[PDB]
Amino acid sequence: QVQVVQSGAEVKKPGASVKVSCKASGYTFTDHYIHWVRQAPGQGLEWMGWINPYRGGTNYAQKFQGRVTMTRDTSINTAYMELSRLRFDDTAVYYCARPKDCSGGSCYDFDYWGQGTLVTVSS
Amino acid sequence: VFLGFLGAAGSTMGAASMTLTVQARNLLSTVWGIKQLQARVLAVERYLRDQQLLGIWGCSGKLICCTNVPWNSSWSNRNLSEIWDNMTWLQWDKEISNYTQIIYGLLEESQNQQEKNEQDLLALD
Amino acid sequence: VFLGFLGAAGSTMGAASMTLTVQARNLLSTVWGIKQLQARVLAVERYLRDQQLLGIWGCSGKLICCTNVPWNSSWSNRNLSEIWDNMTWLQWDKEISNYTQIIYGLLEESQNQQEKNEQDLLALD
Amino acid sequence: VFLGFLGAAGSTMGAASMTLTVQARNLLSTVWGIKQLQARVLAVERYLRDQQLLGIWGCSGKLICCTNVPWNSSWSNRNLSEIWDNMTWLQWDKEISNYTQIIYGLLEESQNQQEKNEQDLLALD
Amino acid sequence: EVQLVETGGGLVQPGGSLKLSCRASGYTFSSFAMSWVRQAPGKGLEWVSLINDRGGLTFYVDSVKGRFTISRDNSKNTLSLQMHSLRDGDTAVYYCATGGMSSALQSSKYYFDFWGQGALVTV
Amino acid sequence: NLWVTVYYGVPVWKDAETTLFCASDAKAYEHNVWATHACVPTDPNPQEIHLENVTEEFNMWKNNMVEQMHTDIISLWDQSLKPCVKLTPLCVTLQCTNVTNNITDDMRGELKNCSFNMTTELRDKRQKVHALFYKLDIVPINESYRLINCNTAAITQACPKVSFEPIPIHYCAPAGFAILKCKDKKFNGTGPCPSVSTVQCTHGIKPVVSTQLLLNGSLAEEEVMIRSKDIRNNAKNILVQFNTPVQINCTRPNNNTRKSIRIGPGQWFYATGDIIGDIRQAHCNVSKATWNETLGKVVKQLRKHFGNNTIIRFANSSGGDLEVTTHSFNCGGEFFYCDTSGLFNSTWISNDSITLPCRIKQIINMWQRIGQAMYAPPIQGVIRCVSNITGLILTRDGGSTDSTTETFRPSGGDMRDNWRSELYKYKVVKIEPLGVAPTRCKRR
Amino acid sequence: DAETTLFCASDAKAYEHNVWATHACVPTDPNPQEIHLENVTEEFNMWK
Amino acid sequence: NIQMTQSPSSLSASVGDRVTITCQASQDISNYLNWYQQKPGKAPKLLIYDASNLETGVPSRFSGSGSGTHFTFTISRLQPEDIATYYCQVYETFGQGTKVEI
Ligand SMILES: *[C@@H]1O[C@H](CO)[C@@H](O[C@@H]2O[C@H](CO)[C@@H](O[C@@H]3O[C@H](CO[C@H]4O[C@H](CO)[C@@H](O)[C@H](O)[C@@H]4O)[C@@H](O)[C@H](O[C@H]4O[C@H](CO)[C@@H](O)[C@H](O[C@H]5O[C@H](CO)[C@@H](O)[C@H](O)[C@@H]5O)[C@@H]4O)[C@@H]3O)[C@H](O)[C@H]2NC(C)=O)[C@H](O)[C@H]1NC(C)=O
Ligand SMILES: *[C@@H]1O[C@H](CO)[C@@H](O[C@@H]2O[C@H](CO)[C@@H](O[C@@H]3O[C@H](CO)[C@@H](O)[C@H](O)[C@@H]3O)[C@H](O)[C@H]2NC(C)=O)[C@H](O)[C@H]1NC(C)=O
Ligand SMILES: *[C@@H]1O[C@H](CO)[C@@H](O[C@@H]2O[C@H](CO)[C@@H](O[C@@H]3O[C@H](CO)[C@@H](O)[C@H](O)[C@@H]3O)[C@H](O)[C@H]2NC(C)=O)[C@H](O)[C@H]1NC(C)=O
Ligand SMILES: *[C@@H]1O[C@H](CO)[C@@H](O[C@@H]2O[C@H](CO)[C@@H](O[C@@H]3O[C@H](CO)[C@@H](O)[C@H](O)[C@@H]3O)[C@H](O)[C@H]2NC(C)=O)[C@H](O)[C@H]1NC(C)=O
Ligand SMILES: *[C@@H]1O[C@H](CO)[C@@H](O[C@@H]2O[C@H](CO)[C@@H](O[C@@H]3O[C@H](CO)[C@@H](O)[C@H](O)[C@@H]3O)[C@H](O)[C@H]2NC(C)=O)[C@H](O)[C@H]1NC(C)=O
Ligand SMILES: *[C@@H]1O[C@H](CO)[C@@H](O[C@@H]2O[C@H](CO)[C@@H](O[C@@H]3O[C@H](CO)[C@@H](O)[C@H](O)[C@@H]3O)[C@H](O)[C@H]2NC(C)=O)[C@H](O)[C@H]1NC(C)=O
Ligand SMILES: *[C@@H]1O[C@H](CO)[C@@H](O[C@@H]2O[C@H](CO)[C@@H](O)[C@H](O)[C@H]2NC(C)=O)[C@H](O)[C@H]1NC(C)=O
Ligand SMILES: *[C@@H]1O[C@H](CO)[C@@H](O[C@@H]2O[C@H](CO)[C@@H](O)[C@H](O)[C@H]2NC(C)=O)[C@H](O)[C@H]1NC(C)=O
Ligand SMILES: *[C@@H]1O[C@H](CO)[C@@H](O[C@@H]2O[C@H](CO)[C@@H](O)[C@H](O)[C@H]2NC(C)=O)[C@H](O)[C@H]1NC(C)=O
Ligand SMILES: *[C@@H]1O[C@H](CO)[C@@H](O[C@@H]2O[C@H](CO)[C@@H](O)[C@H](O)[C@H]2NC(C)=O)[C@H](O)[C@H]1NC(C)=O
Ligand SMILES: *[C@@H]1O[C@H](CO)[C@@H](O[C@@H]2O[C@H](CO)[C@@H](O)[C@H](O)[C@H]2NC(C)=O)[C@H](O)[C@H]1NC(C)=O
Ligand SMILES: *[C@@H]1O[C@H](CO)[C@@H](O[C@@H]2O[C@H](CO)[C@@H](O)[C@H](O)[C@H]2NC(C)=O)[C@H](O)[C@H]1NC(C)=O
Ligand SMILES: *[C@@H]1O[C@H](CO)[C@@H](O)[C@H](O)[C@H]1NC(C)=O
Ligand SMILES: *[C@@H]1O[C@H](CO)[C@@H](O)[C@H](O)[C@H]1NC(C)=O
Ligand SMILES: *[C@@H]1O[C@H](CO)[C@@H](O)[C@H](O)[C@H]1NC(C)=O
Ligand SMILES: *[C@@H]1O[C@H](CO)[C@@H](O)[C@H](O)[C@H]1NC(C)=O
Ligand SMILES: *[C@@H]1O[C@H](CO)[C@@H](O)[C@H](O)[C@H]1NC(C)=O
Ligand SMILES: *[C@@H]1O[C@H](CO)[C@@H](O)[C@H](O)[C@H]1NC(C)=O
Ligand SMILES: *[C@@H]1O[C@H](CO)[C@@H](O)[C@H](O)[C@H]1NC(C)=O
Ligand SMILES: *[C@@H]1O[C@H](CO)[C@@H](O)[C@H](O)[C@H]1NC(C)=O
Ligand SMILES: *[C@@H]1O[C@H](CO)[C@@H](O)[C@H](O)[C@H]1NC(C)=O
Repeated sequence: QVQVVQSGAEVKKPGASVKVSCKASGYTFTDHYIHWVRQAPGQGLEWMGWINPYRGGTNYAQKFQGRVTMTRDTSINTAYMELSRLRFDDTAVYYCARPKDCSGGSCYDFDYWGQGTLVTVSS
Repeated sequence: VFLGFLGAAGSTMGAASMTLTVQARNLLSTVWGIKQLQARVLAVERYLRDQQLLGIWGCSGKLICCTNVPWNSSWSNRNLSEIWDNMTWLQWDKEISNYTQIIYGLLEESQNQQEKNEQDLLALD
Repeated sequence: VFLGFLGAAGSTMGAASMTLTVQARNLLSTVWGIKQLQARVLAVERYLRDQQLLGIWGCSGKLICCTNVPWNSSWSNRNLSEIWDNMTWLQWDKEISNYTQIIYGLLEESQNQQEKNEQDLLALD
Repeated sequence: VFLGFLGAAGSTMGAASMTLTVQARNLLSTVWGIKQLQARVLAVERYLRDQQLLGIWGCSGKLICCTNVPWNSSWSNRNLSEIWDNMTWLQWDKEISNYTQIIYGLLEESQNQQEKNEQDLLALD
Repeated sequence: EVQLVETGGGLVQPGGSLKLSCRASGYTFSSFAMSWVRQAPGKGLEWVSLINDRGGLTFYVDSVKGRFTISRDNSKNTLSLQMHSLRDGDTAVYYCATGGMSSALQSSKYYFDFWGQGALVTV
Repeated sequence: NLWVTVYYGVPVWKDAETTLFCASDAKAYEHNVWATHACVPTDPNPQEIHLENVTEEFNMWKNNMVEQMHTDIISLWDQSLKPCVKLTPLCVTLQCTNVTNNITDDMRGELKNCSFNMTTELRDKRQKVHALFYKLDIVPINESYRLINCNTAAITQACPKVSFEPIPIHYCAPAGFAILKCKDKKFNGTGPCPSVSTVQCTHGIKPVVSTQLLLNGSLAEEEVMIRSKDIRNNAKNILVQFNTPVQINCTRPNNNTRKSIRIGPGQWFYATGDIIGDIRQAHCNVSKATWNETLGKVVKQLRKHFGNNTIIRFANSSGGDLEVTTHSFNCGGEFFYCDTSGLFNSTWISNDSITLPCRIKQIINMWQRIGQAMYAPPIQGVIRCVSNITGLILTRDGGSTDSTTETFRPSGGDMRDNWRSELYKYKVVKIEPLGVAPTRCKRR
Repeated sequence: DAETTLFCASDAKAYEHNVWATHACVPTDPNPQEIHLENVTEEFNMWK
Repeated sequence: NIQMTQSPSSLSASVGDRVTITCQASQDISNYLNWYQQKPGKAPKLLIYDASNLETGVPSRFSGSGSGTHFTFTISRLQPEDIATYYCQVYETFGQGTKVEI
């Protein structure tokens, strides 16, 4: 029984840095990628990036390059995502999606999305 | 494959002789890996020993093979009806197991060996 | 031994049927020792399963064996020229794999079994 | 089983040819468990290689098999008496081992293959 | 385009011998069974002998069973008929023809499709 | 009219998976991480039969030979490491200072001179020893140092006699199975191959463990080959195979010692100890011009998939471990991690040497197992090394806001793609020798 | 009557860590086939 | 990268009828398109993966079919549990989304 737990909602300030996390149990952590997708309030889904939990390989969307940093800890089976230089538009529900088995399938069909994490950027 | 396996075990020998292929198909398929491999190898060499016994007689590639060894009434004095219509193969094996080796010895002593030699010689004339 | 192995794989079935012995000779030859032994044992029992299938038909010790099973046009309605002079064995297998089990069942159902029983009976008269 | 094994090794080839079944019955039966299993598997696949060689000729299930390959005096120019009444099988093997592969090649080249094809064709008329 | 030319017909004394030959062109010689059929001058056709496509199987009418010998060479595209102990009944025009049988991998060809010119043998 | 006829020896095969044994010449020595417990001697006559009129579907991305090689190589690493010295008495507090020897500014802080108490052959006596440790192997116990794996894993010394030099291994099929080789020179590893042959064993494949660059691999015959499970998917790595290789010159200039310390009754710990002469950074040189023409060819072949007018950008790795963020490899016995930021730093519009600094490491978790690490003993002398860069493993950047440009970065880590680059043309098939067909012949 | 080494079949579903079916036994059989042997009386002994 | 267009942007339909949503890709993407359902205040839930296969636990009334450039998501009956925003996805790109309504 796969469980994808996520950190609690947070409130930050312009120029701050947020560090979300994503505990993922019930499967081999290093077999599946971990994608990060943010949904702005009342808007469509936007894909931030993915991390390969095997050796920490990361792919970031172009607009987040330099500001986002995905990391992992395999011992406790959790993926972290740090967003720096926060701005007002960064207010969103950040989800950690787990695609199905990456070895013999695409790393983009997401079974378990986990709970969200509401980050609010305000002054 | 496994369907009907030994289903005619309680049938008469005559009736169980029409189902020989279900019981013939079923004779061929860490430390526990070694155990499974030993089981598989044992099954293989057993099957090959039985096929070798069939082949040193004239019965190679045959599930029913008629021979030139006469039946001796010292092994069983029942008439064909008691054997093929009243008895089962398990009862027959229980009755005839004491002479089985004599019968096998006679099967490979003279009939197949002298037959083969005589066919060696008949291929000259 | 390995020379010409599968060389007629793209030949016509008629032409590839003259090279059956090159593909028949090639079916018989720590943890990794167990792996190699498992491979060898698997090859042996596979070869023996194929030989058992040949033997429960009338095809023991034969690479080409004619039978008494008629061909049904529900399996393939091509004429001999399309099969043995225009098609290859891989294409034929792709075409006929859906009926292969029916054909095998017919091969061991009546022809070899009733033949054997009839030869049992013809050795009486 | 082991009785008489290789007892006719020093007999003449003609006299040793009457004891082929004693030497044919004897070809079929932790790290040391793997060693014993490797020995058993090797014996099995060797026996099967020999039986395959017999079967790709017309010699399946036979300990003596007459063929259609003529004898060439380039392999041995002795008369039957020197071979079957004066020589032993070990001496004959020492004499004929240089041509054995040529003889095997001829046995499976034309005689069994063309025979089989000709019996395929004779089952048409 | 098929051509079958017979050579070797002539005069031979009774009890003699004669080798008829038939050279074939215009088709695959090795893919056809061959036959020899003789017609005595005032009488009708009579089948003499038959040989398969590979040249391994030979069949004869019982009147010439031990005396005649049909053979072929596929490399040279030739069909030979050796005749020994010739009797007076063998006086005929001999035709080499293609057909008589076929391989198991071919349709039945129980007929003589392409005939030759003829070779006159007189005893 | 027609009758069933049974044929045995029919040339028909199916797709299947099996255990492949490994053939190897295994000459020399009188101590190999691979061909000592698993594989067997080679074949004097490698026989290859071309299967004419044969078109066969291949798929390098669902090849079980790659998985078998992965499992075999991991297991062979473990087996080679089993009969060696366990270095559990070296998880103690280390008093470390900077190296007083002449050190270049680049190498300042990289090496630490660490003094510590160690066991002797007699269990009731202790020895005061000192050793040189790279900074990447050494974690401060508090904000006194400790090795890096002491919190997480036990450490085992690699046997110095056992050499880490790849030797070729040929993967051979058992009886009843065949290996089909795709002989097409433009093949991208998926789909129908018209030119097929059958082989007893694969070619000599060196199990080279590396990231971001395929060293000592095979070369493409005609052109640079771009291969990907899905070229449109940024999550899938892109395997680039070169047609001409790029020579790479690697070296650790330090003249190094190997001090032997008797830690146990018969157990030895091989530390670095001292350096004779100056201390300089390990590094790898490649030719600037050769790299330029190779990257131009790679761009030319990438534009086939990504459009002819698009801008192809080469940038360094976005992140990950030191194994994947750098060209990690091992030749000479020591484990190099080279910054390839100079290799990948370009923008190609549609229209001398490079020196890569390298850091050495002695504590390695090669396959990221839990509770297991290896100590690589130091090598006496100066280690140099020459290799052929024969390919790349790339990753395309996703979520591009600009549609005119595409960015490709180094990738790796999963070595199943390192030997997918070698086993792409091979396919294991399973012989089905029994066929049934109609003939006019009838049994009597 | 004879004695032999019996292999163990097991469905082994779940988990992604079993004291038994991880090194010794093998997957199950979709169709468990049982054939009733009619006219068969057989001597059993659970204690041997 | 691969642009997508998902239509209709907003759909209102009564219970029982079928809902057909269409996603059009910017190029050939084989069958690697996924359909997700997102209820308000909850994470998206995958219904269709590889554009034809059905995720386990999904009722059979949800179905998808398509290839190449064009893909279609079909909900045969608008049962009351189904009111949610539906998204198509190819690789990193998510569709603009469509909200069914009663
Ligand atoms: C890609 O492929 C390339 C080609 O294969 C690889 O390069 C090769 O790398 C290997 C490994 O480093 C090199 O092998 C070394 O070569 C030297 C010996 O070869 C020659 O060297 C001398 C001149 O250079 C010459 O005089 C010699 O006679 C000889 O011909 C040595 O560096 C080294 O030898 C050592 O090998 C043993 C195992 O490593 C080692 O035990 C020995 O030393 C130890 O033992 C002795 C005796 O007990 C002691 O005296 C020593 O103190 C020590 O304890 C022995 O000295 C080794 O063979 C190879 O030369 C090189 N080839 C080329 C063409 O450059 C790349 O590495 C590959 N790349 C990757 C990433 O894998
Ligand atoms: C178990 O043993 C019993 C005998 O104790 C076997 O019963 C016999 O079964 C056959 C086959 O069903 C019966 O043949 C049928 O009989 C009637 C005439 O009686 C006829 O309608 C049919 O033509 C058919 O031949 C037979 O009568 C019956 N004999 C008895 C009860 O004496 C039974 O087959 C055995 N079952 C096994 C081995 O599975
Ligand atoms: C691959 O398929 C081709 C057909 O697409 C096969 O070509 C055929 O090869 C045979 C044997 O060499 C040729 O027979 C020869 O032909 C000429 C007359 O054309 C004649 O001089 C000879 O007597 C001989 O029979 C045949 O012509 C040729 N047929 C074609 C090209 O249509 C080829 O054999 C296949 N190769 C394999 C399976 O290895
Ligand atoms: C070992 O070699 C010797 C020859 O060097 C073999 O001796 C032969 O043995 C046979 C069988 O016992 C003898 O045949 C018998 O001979 C006499 C007539 O001499 C007769 O009474 C019997 O009818 C019978 O045939 C044979 O004479 C004898 N020949 C000799 C000594 O020249 C011996 O058999 C070999 N032993 C083996 C292979 O075990
Ligand atoms: C790492 O530090 C150790 C000390 O913990 C260094 O070795 C020690 O260095 C001192 C000063 O060079 C040595 O003392 C000298 O020894 C020579 C004879 O070897 C003598 O002629 C001089 O008068 C002086 O006493 C000392 O022996 C040596 N060992 C110890 C245990 O103290 C080591 O060189 C350092 N390594 C690096 C790379 O900096
Ligand atoms: C990789 O490329 C670099 C840069 O070209 C090479 O460094 C150069 O190496 C040479 C040969 O050792 C050095 O020449 C020597 O330098 C010293 C100081 O003058 C002295 O021992 C000699 O008089 C001689 O000139 C050269 O200075 C050095 N250049 C730089 C900029 O570091 C390096 O050797 C190459 N490494 C390989 C192929 O492994
Ligand atoms: C190695 O062990 C010695 C003792 O054999 C340690 O020396 C002791 O260090 C402590 C802590 O500073 C002092 O309180 C003791 O007085 C010292 N004892 C002696 C006899 O000198 C030494 O610190 C250890 N060295 C290491 C871990 O590098
Ligand atoms: C990498 O090393 C190789 C040799 O392993 C070097 O090749 C030699 O280069 C020199 C200098 O140009 C030539 O004189 C030699 O003929 C070359 N061959 C050999 C066998 O020595 C190569 O130059 C090095 N490449 C660099 C530093 O880019
Ligand atoms: C690495 O350092 C060792 C330290 O000994 C050097 O070995 C000595 O080399 C000289 C020649 O320069 C020989 O005369 C000595 O006999 C060697 N002594 C030994 C092995 O104990 C070695 O040459 C250095 N190697 C380099 C700089 O490549
Ligand atoms: C990839 O290259 C970038 C620069 O293009 C490196 O980022 C720099 O890293 C250095 C060293 O930590 C910092 O001093 C700079 O401030 C960084 N610059 C920027 C713009 O971020 C990056 O470290 C390189 N990555 C790898 C894996 O080598
Ligand atoms: C990556 O590329 C940039 C631009 O080519 C390199 O930086 C330039 O290097 C020249 C010298 O060749 C300097 O004079 C410029 O000031 C640099 N430009 C910029 C924008 O920094 C940079 O060093 C490269 N990074 C590598 C090779 O790691
Ligand atoms: C580096 O690459 C070159 C070029 O491929 C290799 O040299 C070739 O070696 C093969 C070995 O079979 C020969 O057949 C070729 O003739 C060689 N080509 C040339 C141009 O010399 C060289 O061996 C490779 N070096 C390493 C260390 O792998
Ligand atoms: C039958 O067996 C007896 C011994 O039980 C034996 O003496 C007799 O000769 C045998 N009969 C035949 C015909 O073989
Ligand atoms: C077979 O002979 C043994 C000799 O001990 C005897 O005990 C047994 O009862 C005999 N069996 C039969 C069926 O005659
Ligand atoms: C051929 O197959 C059909 C079913 O496909 C079957 O009904 C028919 O009886 C078969 N014909 C013969 C002659 O067996
Ligand atoms: C065999 O039957 C299956 C049934 O699903 C079908 O999918 C397949 O196309 C059939 N093959 C042939 C060659 O008729
Ligand atoms: C016998 O062998 C020789 C070569 O030693 C060969 O030339 C000759 O044709 C062979 N004879 C026969 C009849 O096959
Ligand atoms: C067989 O041929 C080899 C060739 O080297 C030769 O040495 C040997 O003496 C020959 N043996 C016989 C029995 O002729
Ligand atoms: C020792 O090296 C460290 C970096 O590892 C540095 O911060 C410190 O100042 C150095 N101390 C010296 C040279 O005394
Ligand atoms: C690989 O080549 C095949 C044709 O052989 C083609 O259909 C396929 O799209 C190619 N793969 C890629 C990623 O371009
Ligand atoms: C790199 O290659 C391109 C190919 O167009 C060339 O224009 C450029 O000058 C090269 N750069 C260097 C530094 O050699």
